[PDB]
Amino acid sequence: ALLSFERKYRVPGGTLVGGNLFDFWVGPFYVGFFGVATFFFAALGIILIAWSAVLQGTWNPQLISVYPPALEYGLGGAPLAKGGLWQIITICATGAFVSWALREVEICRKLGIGYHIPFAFAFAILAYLTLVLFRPVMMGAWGYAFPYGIWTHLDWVSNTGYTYGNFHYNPAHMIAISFFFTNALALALHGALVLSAANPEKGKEMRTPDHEDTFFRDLVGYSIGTLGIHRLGLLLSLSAVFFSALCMIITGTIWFDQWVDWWQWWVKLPWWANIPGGIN
Amino acid sequence: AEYQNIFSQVQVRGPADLGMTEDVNLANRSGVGPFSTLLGWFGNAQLGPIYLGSLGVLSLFSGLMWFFTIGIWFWYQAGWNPAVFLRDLFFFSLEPPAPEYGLSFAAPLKEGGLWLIASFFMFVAVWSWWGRTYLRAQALGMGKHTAWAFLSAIWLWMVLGFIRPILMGSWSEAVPYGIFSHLDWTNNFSLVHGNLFYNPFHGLSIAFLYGSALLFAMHGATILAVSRFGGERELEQIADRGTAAERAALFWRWTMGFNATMEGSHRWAIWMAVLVTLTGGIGILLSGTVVDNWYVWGQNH
Amino acid sequence: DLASLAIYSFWIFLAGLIYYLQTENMREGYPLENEDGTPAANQGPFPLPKPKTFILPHGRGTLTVPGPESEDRPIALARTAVSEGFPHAPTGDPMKDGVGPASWVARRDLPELDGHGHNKIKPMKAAAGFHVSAGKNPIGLPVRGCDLEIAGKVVDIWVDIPEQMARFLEVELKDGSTRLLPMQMVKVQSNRVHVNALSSDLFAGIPTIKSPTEVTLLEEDKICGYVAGGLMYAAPKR
Ligand code: BCL
Ligand code: BCL
Ligand code: BCL
Ligand SMILES: CC[C@H]1c2cc3[nH]c4c(c3C)C(=O)[C@H](C(=O)OC)c4c3nc(cc4[nH]c(cc(n2)[C@@H]1C)c(C(C)=O)c4C)[C@@H](C)[C@@H]3CCC(=O)OC/C=C(\C)CCC[C@@H](C)CCC[C@@H](C)CCCC(C)C
Ligand SMILES: [Fe+3]
Repeated sequence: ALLSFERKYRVPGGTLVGGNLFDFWVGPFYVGFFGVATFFFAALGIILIAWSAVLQGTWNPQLISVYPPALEYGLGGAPLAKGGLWQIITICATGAFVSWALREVEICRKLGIGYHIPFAFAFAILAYLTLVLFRPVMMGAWGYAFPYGIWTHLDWVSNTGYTYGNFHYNPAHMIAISFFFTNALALALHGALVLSAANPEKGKEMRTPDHEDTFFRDLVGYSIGTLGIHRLGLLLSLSAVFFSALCMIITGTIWFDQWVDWWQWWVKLPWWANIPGGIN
Repeated sequence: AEYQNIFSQVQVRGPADLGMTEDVNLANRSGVGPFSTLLGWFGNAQLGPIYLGSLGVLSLFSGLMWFFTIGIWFWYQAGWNPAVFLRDLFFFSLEPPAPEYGLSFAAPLKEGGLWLIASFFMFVAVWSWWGRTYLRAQALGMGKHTAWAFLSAIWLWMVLGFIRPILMGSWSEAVPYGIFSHLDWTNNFSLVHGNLFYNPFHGLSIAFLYGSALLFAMHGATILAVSRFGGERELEQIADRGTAAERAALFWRWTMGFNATMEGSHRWAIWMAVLVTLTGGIGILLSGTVVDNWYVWGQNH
Repeated sequence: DLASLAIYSFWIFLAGLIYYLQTENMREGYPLENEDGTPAANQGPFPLPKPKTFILPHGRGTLTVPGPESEDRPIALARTAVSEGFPHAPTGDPMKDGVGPASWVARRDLPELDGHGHNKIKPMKAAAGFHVSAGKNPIGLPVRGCDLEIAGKVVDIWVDIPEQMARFLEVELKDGSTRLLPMQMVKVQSNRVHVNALSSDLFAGIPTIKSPTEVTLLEEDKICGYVAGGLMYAAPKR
């Protein structure tokens, strides 16, 4: 039921809504008001999916899929079986994500820590909302949103990208990929540093942050520092998801032609446009 | 405005830190570089010293010999004209030898031999640097984690440029050196193999790539949230658990019903990231050597 | 077929990895306990790992985990409900008693040492060559708590020597005694330092340190503990 040092923290207080009404745990799990919110929204959502299942016709998870209203419905409702179930599941998902965060805030207040986790989570929620609400709204239809199925959402990724040619040429999608890759770089590095300090050569004693700084300076002439690295992971992470939302918010809205062609602005600059030679 | 530990409010500076001496040969460490106040708001202000032994110079040199090779070629392709160079920078490309030459080193300089030269320079740059990775750690008596993890990155790179081209019988199968062209290469590789979305190793690899952003967001945020109890002093929190590590475990355990240890979290971390390139490289390595078409392969697993 | 051999092997290797990882992460806080300290019945499907031993570097000893677990300290709370899973009410003043978000751990009563075996953290005044290099120097600023009353004045900064970073402000009280505030819980502005966690009357309550030129891990916990706790517990006076 409890970790060996847990009791002293399990105190009353922290809640954002309802005072002591939902102030309790179930096994390891805290339970906000927002614990109840997330259960309700999630369970409803799941039921609606087990359901949308039987109306499309399966009980197999690689097949089950739930599509948004088709393009013709615009921004309006749609019969349950013809995409409104999706509309409602979306409301339910948003329901559960935002609650999960707010629940996180409550756990933070109880533990007396900072809000950095739920804040970070919020960037993920905003990426999702970009795909299922902000992009589709600015575009006229729930039909541009992606559908809920393990393999079908990949179909969507692929149709949406190839509609603009090779999606690589989306410049914001380029910044975003840099961030993902750099993040995974920093994550491998961070993990291996700390671990190579705590599990040194063998029979040898634990190294120190000075060793960690020293190792990095030896290797590359610089070392960000144990505070820095954690400031950096966070930034690299969130930046990646930020530019992800940017690269799709702008696609189908301010830019809708072949992304490759956008680069023509650079090459067509007066001082070098007409000069001959090179690739162009 | 409750404060967040994202930027330092006050920087503090002391005598330059020349670092720990362990079995390191101090003869090869430079002297300290300058102190960047800019850097200093976010992390450490100190630049250097850097250690540059013989293997370091080798790496830094062939490395520098990998980047002028591509660059003279890019400059040729520009017809020596500097405004063209800038204009067409992302367009230039150093392509490998055509399929006719298989694995032969014969192909003319201007039409594939330069590719091989740059590739050669790159090969010795990367492996010598890998050595550097292990050796700086040995001299410090530290574990070999960094080198093992770096090996995982090397795997993908090895497989794309070297192992896969060999197994497929030609250098034409390898990746060009250009910004746009390596992107084209990538899209085309997918098209020709029946769409990498059907490659289960591609999926795994995405899973860990996204997973890395998830974990590092979690981790970074967690450490910053308990930085009011010294949480970033992770090594000592490993040796003698404080309230920082307790309050962090317990946010996760109240949130999602299970948690990490200060040390453990770093194991999740090293593995999450490493598995991106581990799975990725396998997936590429099997493409065209064993599976011509992931769709097709998928229809039978 | 070789590629379905590869993917099958991988799922197996990945299951073994999650196993290794999850058990690695049980070297603290396990075995699980009931709210009263006794070993719980459902320990979960993962067994504890075989012990490992870190060698500590400055004659400072060993750590071996998993190992016998204990708070090594009284926990002034009592149950508020008749079954598992509810809050435990503070039986006293929770700030004073070190519970809730005012909790501290019974870490070692010595200081963290750098790689050279010196104290990791010193007040700047005894840190050779150390000075503020950028941003508003807090030293001499009045310190203001959340009641908007002045609780004292900054008299130095304690610095992490090897990482060259501010870790605490040393603050003086009407008294003439000082306390450490954690650097991360203060806002340095141009005419004051603002502390939202604590109200002017709670400063004297901040746990004090035994020597004026060093802090032990145990003392850092009590201090950090205490000021974070004020965000919940000073909220009436805020
Ligand atoms: C053929 C396809 C096209 C292409 C078309 C697209 C399209 C189309 C899109 C991307 C997007 C992305 N592409 Mg691209 N892309 C291509 C090639 C690449 C390559 C490559 C190596 O070549 C890379 C590295 C990338 C990388 C990327 C990223 C920048 C981004 C995906 C991450 C993201 O947004 O997450 C943010 C994270 C989320 C959205 C997840 C949100 C999680 C929510 C909040 C909570 C979920 C809770 C869950 C339900 C609970 C389950 C229960 C528990 C598990 C128990 N693309 C090719 C050229 N790419 C996407 C993007 O930018 O999105 C904004 C996008 O739409
Ligand atoms: C981000 C840009 C694109 C996108 C592009 C891709 C691509 C490209 C790929 C995936 C893949 C995945 N995507 Mg997707 N995906 C998108 C948005 C989502 C959303 C969402 C709520 O926004 C979810 C929940 C998922 C979920 C998934 C998983 C089924 C799979 C592995 C993800 C992962 O490990 O991430 C990191 C997260 C973790 C490691 C945490 C664990 C999360 C678990 C595994 C998610 C379980 C979801 C469950 C199956 C569905 C929820 C049902 C519940 C009962 C309600 N994607 C958008 C539309 N996604 C990969 C795949 O292999 O698909 C077959 C793949 O190649
Ligand atoms: C249309 C394009 C295709 C596609 C084709 C490919 C191809 C082809 C490949 C990938 C690969 C990947 N793709 Mg895919 N990809 C697509 C769609 C996606 C989508 C999506 C639809 O949203 C996503 C999220 C991804 C994501 C990914 C990554 C998980 C994976 C690369 C891992 C990595 O870290 O690489 C980056 C890491 C490296 C390149 C290793 C770098 C190591 C070397 C040693 C560094 C040398 C540095 C050198 C010295 C120069 C540096 C200079 C310095 C400043 C000093 N792809 C579509 C279907 N994708 C790779 C993979 O593994 O596939 C299975 C790959 O080969
Ligand atoms: C912003 C940086 C990155 C990030 C950060 C991040 N994620 C987070 C957090 C943070 C900081 C948490 O605190 C939180 C957490 O608790 O993690 C363990 C979380 C989380 N991120 C998660 C997943 C996730 N994050 C992703 C990505 C990212 N997360 C970014 C890369 C992805 C990707 C890349 O695909 C996924 C899949 C969860 C593990 C967790 C949130 C758990 C949660 O909100 O629980 C509430 C809801 C449910 C338990 C039930 C399901 C909801 C129902 C309404 C039905 C299903 C909806 C439908 C959309 C299904 C879609 C089907 C798919 C096939 C497409
Ligand atoms: Fe860490």
